[PDB]
Amino acid sequence: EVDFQNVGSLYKPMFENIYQYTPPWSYQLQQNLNADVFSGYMTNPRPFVAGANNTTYNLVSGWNNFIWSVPYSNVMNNAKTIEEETKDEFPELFAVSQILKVTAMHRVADVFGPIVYTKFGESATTSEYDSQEEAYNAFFNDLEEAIQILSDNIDSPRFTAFDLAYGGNYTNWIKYANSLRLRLAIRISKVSPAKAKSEGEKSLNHSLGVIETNPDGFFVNGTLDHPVRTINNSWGDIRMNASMESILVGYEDPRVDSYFNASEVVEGEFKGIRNGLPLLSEYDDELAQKADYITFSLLSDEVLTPRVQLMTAAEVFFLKAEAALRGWSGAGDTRTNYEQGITTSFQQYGLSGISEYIANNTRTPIDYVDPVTPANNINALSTITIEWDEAASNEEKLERIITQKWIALFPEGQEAWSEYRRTGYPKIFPVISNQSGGVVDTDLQIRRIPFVDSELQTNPDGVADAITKLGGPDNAGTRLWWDVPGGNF
Ligand SMILES: CC(=O)N[C@@H]1[C@@H](O)[C@H](O[C@@H]2O[C@H](CO)[C@@H](O[C@@H]3O[C@H](CO)[C@@H](O)[C@H](O)[C@H]3NC(C)=O)[C@H](O)[C@H]2NC(C)=O)[C@@H](CO)O[C@H]1O
Repeated sequence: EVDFQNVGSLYKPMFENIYQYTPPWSYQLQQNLNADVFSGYMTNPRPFVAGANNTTYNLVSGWNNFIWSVPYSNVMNNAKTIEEETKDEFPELFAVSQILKVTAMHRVADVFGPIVYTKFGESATTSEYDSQEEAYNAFFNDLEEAIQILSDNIDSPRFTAFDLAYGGNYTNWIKYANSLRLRLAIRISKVSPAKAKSEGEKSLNHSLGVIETNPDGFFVNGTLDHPVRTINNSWGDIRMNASMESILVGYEDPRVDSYFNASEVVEGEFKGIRNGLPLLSEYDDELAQKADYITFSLLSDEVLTPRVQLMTAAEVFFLKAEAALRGWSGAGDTRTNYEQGITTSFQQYGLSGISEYIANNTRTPIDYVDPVTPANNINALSTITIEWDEAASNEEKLERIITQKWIALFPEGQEAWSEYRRTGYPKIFPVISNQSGGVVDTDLQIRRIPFVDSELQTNPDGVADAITKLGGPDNAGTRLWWDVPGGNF
């Protein structure tokens, strides 16, 4: 009984460092200045390093080390310890640890490709990477295994005292492991369609199925302040993105006021910034530029509570929409899931007007205008309408699905950044300034992050081998294994 309580104490570091709560300067580097901006969700008002940074594709490797260091320092060590102490003795403990582990580590595989996963811990001299496919094969094995163990112990209440997501209810942990597996299956759907359909159907036809109610969403019901509260409100260092303004305002989406605040730069209107701005000529340094852009829309308080969002029920309905579009057994009806996806997102924020919104076929994303620097203006790239069109092509149908999922995933930039790179949707604005020297394409946009400095330093051979598992050079232009060019079908 004492062994249990000792192990149970290792879960909170895992909960708090998937999407890192503290210190917010470390969250800023883990995610905010890569995925949160690359997704088209947010934009830093300040052109850090005189405008030569991640957002203009001149990558700051000291920042990007933290995408790797946070999960490997705080999550993978705890998971390995839990596995070693409980896999035989307390399988339910191992099971929930594996689920949290795949949660943290598929993000990493979705940034770097090859990651250290099945071989983590094996030596202090070297560390051997899995290829991304192998990492994904391990993800599916791990969820199925942990889904089986929890089903065998579904009524045990012994996790209650350590559960920041579900208060010890293994029913929810199974429905979330199913939903997570469905997400990864959707991700490998273009590159490995038989495996994707197989894995997708395993979760769609499980007796307990996937998340479908808002309380069953996966959240960390934390105590610490939301990391983005410091960045948004204390630092003024992140604001609404122009792509969010194009799509949310054009649709007259009521979530815009759940997600953002009316701006100061244009009173009573929501205003985003183009990501990828250089240090412009009108400004003598980055602080004078930030001064004119800090006045755009803040993120709103409702999305920056201590409760951190990892998987909405809305998302799962859109994963079901694409599953059905692709013909996976047990996915249900494509239109019905799409409409319910939007419904579940409104309900999440207690918003009315759903019937009018899902029937609207005249509203489109608006052109983006920058009142400070009108050279930044750009016609809306996304032209899709809301109401389901059963006669649209498979690309347009997928676009409608992925575009509403993107609204619904906010503010979790990482999942939306992966989905954008996988599908090309929604059509977020490209960068204004591409300082990659051609290593990254402006219209295709950034594809990945190169293996991190700490690994180059202390794991050189492991990195050299990991590069042979990439489908291109070790830089930000190389498509990840699930990122396949051409159609989505
Ligand atoms: C992109 C950018 O410039 N962001 C600004 C932040 O950098 C800044 O927060 C400060 O960040 C530095 C790191 O960048 C923090 O220093 C770190 O302190 C830790 C704690 O011991 C230490 O291990 C590190 O050596 C040291 N540097 C690094 C790279 O790890 C510093 O404590 C942060 N200060 C605060 C209040 O969080 C914020 C705040 O002004 O502004 C951002 O815009």
